[PDB]
Amino acid sequence: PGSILNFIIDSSSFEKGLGNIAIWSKLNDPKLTINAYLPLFTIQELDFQRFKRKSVVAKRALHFIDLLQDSTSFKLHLEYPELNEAISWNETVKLCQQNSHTSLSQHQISVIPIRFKKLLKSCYYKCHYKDDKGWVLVTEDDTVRSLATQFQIPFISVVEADAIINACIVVNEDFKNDFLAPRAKGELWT
Repeated sequence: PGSILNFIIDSSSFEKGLGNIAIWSKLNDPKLTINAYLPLFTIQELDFQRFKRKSVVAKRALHFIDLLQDSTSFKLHLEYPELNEAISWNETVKLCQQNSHTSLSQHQISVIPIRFKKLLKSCYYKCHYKDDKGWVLVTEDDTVRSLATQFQIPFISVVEADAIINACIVVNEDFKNDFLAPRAKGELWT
């Protein structure tokens, strides 16, 4: 029948799960397609981690993303930087207010850091804004996970995305150490 996974990949998923993503990028399955969407947030936050926090994994992640060419299954898509600017914040905020029974105040919305607002707009754009359906944010950051729940953005972790991909090929409701790509490390139920 042919399965198709639509993932929005966070900055922290690259930092903690670069090894997992590099393994997905080489998948050659005709009955599996992974569309990896990298919002402006992902590149900007990896750049911040690299230059401001001096992260060696953020640099490795940026070099990998820069070289990465599409596979039979793995399709990379980087969000055009100006596209994020055209997404409405007022429309993005409706997801938090309207259908969310547990909501945030008008002030709690305004204090959300600029970078997370950009990530939320990309998530609203792919998940709620109206083949290219079932967009799920792949994240390893808890402050991102709380905001995704508030704004009704479906999300999964790298180990969860791994077991989903693994099934498609599940239900969940020291020089040598530094050389290997970081691998994500919870437990899934079947």
